[PDB]
Formats: sequence, structure tokens, C-alpha cells
Amino acid sequence: PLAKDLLHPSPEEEKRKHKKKRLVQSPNSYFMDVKCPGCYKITTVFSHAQTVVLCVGCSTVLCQPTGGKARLTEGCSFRRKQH
Amino acid sequence: SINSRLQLVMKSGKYVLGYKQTLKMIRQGKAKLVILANNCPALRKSEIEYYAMLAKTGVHHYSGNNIELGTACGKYYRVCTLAIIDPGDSDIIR
Amino acid sequence: SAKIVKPNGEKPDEFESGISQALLELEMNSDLKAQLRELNITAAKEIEVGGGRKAIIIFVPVPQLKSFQKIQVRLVRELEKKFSGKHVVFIAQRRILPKPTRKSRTKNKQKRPRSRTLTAVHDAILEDLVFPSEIVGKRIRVKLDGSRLIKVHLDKAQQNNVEHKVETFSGVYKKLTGKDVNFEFPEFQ
Amino acid sequence: GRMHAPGKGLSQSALPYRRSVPTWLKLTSDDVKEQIYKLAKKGLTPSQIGVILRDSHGVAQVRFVTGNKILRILKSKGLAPDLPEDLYHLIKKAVAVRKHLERNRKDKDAKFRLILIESRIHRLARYYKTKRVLPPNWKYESSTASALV
Amino acid sequence: VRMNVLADALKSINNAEKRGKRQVLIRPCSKVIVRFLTVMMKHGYIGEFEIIDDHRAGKIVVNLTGRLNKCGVISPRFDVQLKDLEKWQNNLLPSRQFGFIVLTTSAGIMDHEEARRKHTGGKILGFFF
Ligand SMILES: [Mg+2]
Repeated sequence: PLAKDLLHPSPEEEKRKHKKKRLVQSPNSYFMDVKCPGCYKITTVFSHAQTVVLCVGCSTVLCQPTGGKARLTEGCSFRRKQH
Repeated sequence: SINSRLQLVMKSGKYVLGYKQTLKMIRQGKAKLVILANNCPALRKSEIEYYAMLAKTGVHHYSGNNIELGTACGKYYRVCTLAIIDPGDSDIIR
Repeated sequence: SAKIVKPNGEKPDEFESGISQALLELEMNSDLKAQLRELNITAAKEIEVGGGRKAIIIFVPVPQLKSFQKIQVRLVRELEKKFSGKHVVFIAQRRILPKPTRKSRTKNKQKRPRSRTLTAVHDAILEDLVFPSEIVGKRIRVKLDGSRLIKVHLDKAQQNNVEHKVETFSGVYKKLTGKDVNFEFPEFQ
Repeated sequence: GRMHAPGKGLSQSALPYRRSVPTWLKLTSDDVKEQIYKLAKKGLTPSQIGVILRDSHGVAQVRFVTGNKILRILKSKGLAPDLPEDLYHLIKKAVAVRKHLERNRKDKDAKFRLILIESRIHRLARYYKTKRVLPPNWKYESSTASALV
Repeated sequence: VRMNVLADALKSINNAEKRGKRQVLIRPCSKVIVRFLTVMMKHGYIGEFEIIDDHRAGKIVVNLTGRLNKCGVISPRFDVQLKDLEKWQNNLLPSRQFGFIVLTTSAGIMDHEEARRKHTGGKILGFFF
């Protein structure tokens, strides 16, 4: 109301805004660099997966896909932090 | 289903349509998936199905027509039987 | 000694020799070598800034730029320390074709890509300056006079390298292009 | 608000400022073009490749990694399909609606979804005739359609 | 759909200044927008606007002041032949004492006064006053 400094919007109130509605359009998605228990190999899985992510090794299956984010299998880690 | 795989084999792989060629390709031994339809009249079924068993070749009784096969082959036409010699990237062969 | 790593029609000795001799000096060096043989500059200028402490701008052919980027941080560190009292930064030598008016017409003339148009150039010039920082977003002011002042948001990863520079970049395009710009070091997403 | 439906929705993809590759990535413009390559070979659509490459694999966007976008990589090497992937998805769909209409001649609903689908075909077609990826002749025909898949 | 990107924008910067809104952003952006807003900047009709560069289209963010009663847009850009310029600025502006028909001639985008000093006609865009 009568004074919203649109150009310098505080970090919180872009994350409560639909991706394209923001001041600059950025995504709300991410890749995660995933461990899994058997192999030490790290796959570069994208959160919003669509497909089933299989291990570079073989046997295990990492990510069942669902509506939004991917369902990691049972006991496996991930790493956002980048860019 | 074996519309999608078959479609891919037509474009990329090798084949023989129908009869006589198919049976030659079993005779020679260089054909390792014989796709019969239904509507192949039941003698020819049993005599291809036998005549392939002996070669050790996979058979398919495609849920077809003669026609729904032709259409599936990107052919525009009647194909009762066919034999696949070599696939492309298609994993039609198991 | 000078002429072997600056070939483009432009000789004029002065710095270009001295700076290319410093490149040649960086070849008498383990690992910082062989990858430097393939590379090659074109021209170079000394340019002062408002503060006083002038900066050396180095140009590059263009296809080599993506190879200069592999070396740049290790390169600058060493020749900045050598050729002292000065900042150093690399730019690609882009062409900038003129716009085809009807006046300046279409007698023939192969296209004129967007890559080679105007506003792409000074924008890619930005990506060459602040290699380590990398742009996150621009805003663009219009003051009440009409003077168009850009503001460039750079990231944070290798801010430390770049944060001291800043007003060199401000000085830089204002020689090259003719645009007045100050750099801001902001939040994350 | 969509071509052919009331739903005025928005759900789309959205890229960042940044375009420069994101440094996880090994591969390089070649090893991506080596991989798009092997997937198309195996038999997948230009969309479907873009997929495999992001979830499992690594590339946010091929376009950024290499110079050009997937279709151009397939097309400049000659792995591109006969007609546009985008179109035969509609044609394949049409032929599927055709089929059960031909067994169930009551389905009034299917008799848009055909008409609409037909219309979303023709509509598409007649740029592919001005953008000239299709020759100025090809036309739908019900009969010849089932084959074309 | 988005046919005319002025009408789009100018509605939303008339239509804030009624509510007394301090500042507004305009979603699509354009060259023509910028070039016609910078005209409004000179006669005071707005303050300094700061264009965001979303990589695609553009957004702008306009500092407003109280001063703009209305800005509107003549949607088809009729071709104004200099003799008509009067007959327009009669029936499209509240008085002969202020009010600015922004239009677009041979020598750039500008108000009607500046097309008259240079003695050019061209295509009407809109008007603020
Ligand atoms: Mg309609």
C-alpha cells in the first residue's frame, strides 16, 4: 500500500511468489549430487526428475518420480549448494 | 507393445515380409523373430511355429489381423507373417 | 620478445611488446606452458581511471577467449604482480558491424548476425570483464536528465578477486563503449 | 488461455539470468553431442532426449552447453525424424481416437476430441508448409494417417 | 492477447496514479515504452523509472509522483499530417495550455511540440496531460 519498494524486495517475499511472478524470473528447482549406500559413485540428479534415475553402477534405483520433487530411495543423501 | 519397437525396426533394421522369404530366412537361420499375426490360418501358424522352433527362433502371435501389422510395419498393406533379421537400436529382441 | 604473440596488423611496440614479453616470460614456467603456446593476443591499451591508478586492458581474438578463461586467474595473478601498480583484465576483440539502414543499404552484404550486432557486443564485453564474478542480473536506471546508468549485479564466488577492481570496470567500458556503470554485491536465491 | 479449452492455466518452465555452464559439469560440448547422438540413435524424441539428459545425467540445457539446440544437433547429422515430433504426437493421438470411435460409434465426446485434434493438426501443418519443413502437398488423410505413424 | 504493449502498460500507470500508488512495474516492457516514458520524464509527468532486465522481455519500475492525471493510447496509430495535428490536440487534450500528444516521426519519438519545432508529422501513439 502506497510504498512497496518493488525493485529491492526482501528475500523472503520472492520465495512466497510463483516462479514467473518474481521481479526476475528464476526457477524453484535444483540438482543434487547423490551418494546412495552401495557405490561411492555420485550421480547428478535433478530434483524434479520425470524419469527413474538409475545408478552409474547398476543394481540400485535412486529416484522414483512423483508429482513435484523426486522420491529418493530409502537411504541416500544429496547436495544443493552451488551457483 | 510391439507397435513402437516394430516401427523402429522398419526404419533402422532389416526384414522380410510375409512368407516364403520369411520361411527362407528361417531355412537360412538368419531370422530370429518371426512375427505371425492372428488370421494366419492355423496350418501356417503351426508349420511356421514348428518350422521356427526347430531353428531356435522366437515367435510372436501379435494381437493383430494380417492388417494391424501392415499398418504397424509402416507398410500400407496386408502382411500376415514377417521375420526380423537384424534390429536397429530397437530392443524388440530379448 | 614482442611481436610473436600479438599478430593482427597492429604492431605499435610500446606496451604491446612489454606485455607480450611478460606472456613470453610466463612460458619460462612449469605447467603454465603449452596451453599458453596456442594462445595469442591482438592489441592492448593503458587506460587511466578516476581514482588515478590506471589499468591495462588486453584484447583477445575471440575463439581463444574460451581458452583464456581457463588460464585468466592464474595469468592475471602472475603478470599483475610482475607489471605492477596496475590492474589487468581480458576482453574479446569483437567486430561490431554497422546497422543496415536503407541509406546504408543492402547491395549484397552477408547477413549481420545478432552475435555481431551492437547490443550483443557491449553485453558480451561485460561477461569478459568480470570473468570471475559472473553476472546475476542487470537493472538500468534512467535519471531525470535522461542519462542511462546501468547497475550490474554480480554473484559472490570470486568476489574477493573482483571487489577491489570495480571502478576499473566503471572506467573500462567508458573508454570502450561509452556507458557509466557501478557494481552491486547482493542477496541469493 | 489455451487453444482449445476453457482452462486458463499457467505452469511452465523458467530459466535463471545465468546461462554460463554450472561447473559440476564435465562432458563439454562434444560429450553431450556424443550422448544426444546415442539416445536419438536408440530411438527417442528431441523432447525425450532433453529429459534423459537433465534428471539422470547433468545438462540443465543442451543449448547452453553446446552452441545450438537439440534438434539442430540431430538435423545437421541426419538423425532427425521424417516429420516434426511435435506433430506426429497429434497424428498418433488422432489415429488412437479414430480407432475406438470405429468400434464405439456413440462416443460424442471422442467426436470433438477427434475434430479438435484434427484441427490442431491442420493448424500446425500450415506453418510447417510456410516454414517449409514439410513439402507443400502433404495433407492429412484419415486412411493414410495410420500408416504415417 | 498482448496486441499493443503501450495500452497494456499505460493503463497500468494511469491506473496506479488514481489509487495514489507510489510506484509500479510494467510487465512486458519494450523500446517504445522506454522511449515514450522518457518523454513523460521531461515535462515532469513521472519520475525516474529503472528497467529490470529479465533476460527475455523486460520489466520497468516507474517512480510516479502525483502529477499524472491520465495517460492513454490511440490504438490504431493513425498517421498525423501536421495540418491535422491541431484538430487532434483540440479534441484529445484538456487545454491549449498543457497536455502532450506523444507521437513518432522521422526524427524519433517525441511530444507534439517537438514535432512542431522540427516541422514533421508522423504516427500518433498516445497522450498524457
Ligand atoms: Mg478458438
